[PDB]
Amino acid sequence: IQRYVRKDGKCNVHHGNVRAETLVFSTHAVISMRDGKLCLMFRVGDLRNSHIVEASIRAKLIKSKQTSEGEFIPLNQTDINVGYYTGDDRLFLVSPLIISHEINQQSPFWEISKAQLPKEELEIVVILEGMVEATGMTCQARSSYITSEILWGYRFTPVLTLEDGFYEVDYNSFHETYETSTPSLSAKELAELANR
Amino acid sequence: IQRYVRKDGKCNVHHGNVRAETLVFSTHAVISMRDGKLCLMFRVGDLRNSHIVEASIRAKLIKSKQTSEGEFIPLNQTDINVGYYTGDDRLFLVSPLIISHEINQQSPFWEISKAQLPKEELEIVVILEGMVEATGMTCQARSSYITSEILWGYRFTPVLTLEDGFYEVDYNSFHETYETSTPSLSAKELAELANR
Amino acid sequence: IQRYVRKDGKCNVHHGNVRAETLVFSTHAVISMRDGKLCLMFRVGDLRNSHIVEASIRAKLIKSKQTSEGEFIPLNQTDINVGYYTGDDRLFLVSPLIISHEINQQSPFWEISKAQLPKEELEIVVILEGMVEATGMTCQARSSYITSEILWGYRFTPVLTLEDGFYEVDYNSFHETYETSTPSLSAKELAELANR
Amino acid sequence: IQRYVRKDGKCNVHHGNVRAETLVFSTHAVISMRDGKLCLMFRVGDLRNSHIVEASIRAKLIKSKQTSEGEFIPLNQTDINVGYYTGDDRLFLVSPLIISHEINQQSPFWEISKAQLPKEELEIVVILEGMVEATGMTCQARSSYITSEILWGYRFTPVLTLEDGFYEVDYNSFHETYETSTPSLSAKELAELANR
Ligand SMILES: [Mg+2]
Repeated sequence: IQRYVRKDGKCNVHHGNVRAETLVFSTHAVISMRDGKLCLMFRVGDLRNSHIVEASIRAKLIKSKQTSEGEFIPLNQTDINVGYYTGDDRLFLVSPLIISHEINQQSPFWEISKAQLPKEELEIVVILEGMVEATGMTCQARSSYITSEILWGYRFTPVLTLEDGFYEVDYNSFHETYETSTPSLSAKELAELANR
Repeated sequence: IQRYVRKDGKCNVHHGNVRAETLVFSTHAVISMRDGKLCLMFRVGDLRNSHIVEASIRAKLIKSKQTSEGEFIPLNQTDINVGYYTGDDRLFLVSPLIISHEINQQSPFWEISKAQLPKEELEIVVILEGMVEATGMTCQARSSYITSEILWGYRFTPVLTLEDGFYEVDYNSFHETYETSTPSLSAKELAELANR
Repeated sequence: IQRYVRKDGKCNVHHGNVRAETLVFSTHAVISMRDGKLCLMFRVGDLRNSHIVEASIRAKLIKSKQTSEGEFIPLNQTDINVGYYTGDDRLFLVSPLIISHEINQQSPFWEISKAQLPKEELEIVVILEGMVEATGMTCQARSSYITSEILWGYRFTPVLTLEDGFYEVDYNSFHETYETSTPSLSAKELAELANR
Repeated sequence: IQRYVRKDGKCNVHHGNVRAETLVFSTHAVISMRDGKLCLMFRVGDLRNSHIVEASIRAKLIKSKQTSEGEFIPLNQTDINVGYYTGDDRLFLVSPLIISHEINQQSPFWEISKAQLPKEELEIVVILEGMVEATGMTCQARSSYITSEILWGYRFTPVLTLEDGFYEVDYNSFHETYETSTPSLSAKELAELANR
């Protein structure tokens, strides 16, 4: 067992680092199962040469909508749950993380099947905020996934290995994903199938 | 489908922007139905030439009150729910947003009908906080709606259109509202009517 | 109806203000009923000549305790609820506010009667944080109430009046309290009495 | 009864203090019972010569995991509850505090017995954030506990005494722990045993 973090709070990541450069999100999001739940996931990278303090991730679904009364809200925003209720949206971001949105009854993907996904006109905006530890300054980084950038039935390739007491990141694999056996039903349909 | 936000996090809003100027709230609030719920709504504008980081909206009802014991609290404040429990009060404010307060059993408007509204001596204070992305500094903008500035049975005119790959804002329409068919009952009365 | 706050966000408080000076808490806390609930209350003042942005109030009970297993924690701290769950701990602090802690089943005062109060060895630490609007800087102000500084059966004298379109504060009354008819039972005892 | 904190907000701790130096976490975490609950605890120290404003504690369990579907997440992070839901993670850090994680059904230690603990490949990362009151700057301090640094059946030795109106800290005892009678069952097993 080789420490991620030393008792003195130094991280055993990126040997020879010195902990302006910009934060990377994965080009694609993926949907697939984790412990029996359908989840939407995307990857967020760290800053090789600074800690980000009070780092937090949020995500908005951007989607035009009509209310039952006929009000048309172009580009309507709604907050997509990525750990808000348990503090898991507060990141310890010292190597890349896969951020997971569990597609449950409160999720806007609840009723979206694999066939249905491509027909949807929607966009996920991902927003990381924090304080660059050196800089002193609050920062925000953003990205976006439209429908065609969400891969149904895929997982992220892992980036992290241990070399000589220090965890290292294959940034070559950062955006890489692979196919895995995944149902094609919506989360709602899965839940209904499961409940008889 | 034309992106709101580019993979690199630049927003496709206000072509030729450069992302001190001051934030605008709509002159009026409106009350009307959205998906079968009575909602109080107001509009908050963006800053044409800076992002606001960690932007959040709150609202206080200011209303003198007497407790059942006879204590008189002049200008008593109470927090009006505008997305606190789901993180929807954390704004991605890159074009104007309609902020919605659903008038449910916990709302101070729960028992206020259309006829009753004008007889009420109350004020809504709206408070946007965040960090101007350039400036570096925390900012706060405020406004206020007294009873006569709340329009029962109205919606906001939409401001947003797509022109040549870029979303544009008709600021001429920012404060504009229009009439829509709306019950005159209080939310409480609506709920009671609905439950038989 | 004279506005607390103008559409442009200027506050109608302290005519001739210019919105380092220090924040005042009331010398005493009081306990008495509000709408059928026993509440512990204290007063927090505003800064005559700056807004405080992202202002928030918290309070800790400081009290030595022994666990059932016999562990002695000197000066053990626990968080006293002053609006955390509804966002009412986020203050719009432009004139003095009475901050209220409702003494319910989760409160550390739940079982404390009027006779019992003076026998208790406890201290309430009150902590206001925020950003002074000019200064630029985060600030914290603190105070403290020991047992003998908590007045059972009292309310705060009101400080606020309207003079010529502007709300004014009688700072002479800031610390002043008055006696009101109040049961001497603990909140727990009151609840039990009420439930038969 | 000698005040922890004076009415003017000065703390009666470290006589002759002047309220860069670095924050200390205890070398070890301990597990033992508090009021009938198994708790994981660690100690966090204060800064002798500055207040920390808006101080907050969080903790991540770092543990490689395989999902039921066979996805391997190396160094998977999950947030360990240390007061998030009651605001008790917001510290009034003016002398050392023992931070407590109650091992309940939602805890990742729920099923970990005393014999099982040493066989686990896990790490707890503890993260204190806040604003150094003078400095002006946001700070973060970190540390870490691997399995062998968690002492099952132990409590922290108390550090705090009153000398001449001022609370003083025996920093010699800061890391010191002592053995106490503690069941060897997992929290889950304890709960099951208790429920018949
Ligand atoms: Mg901040």
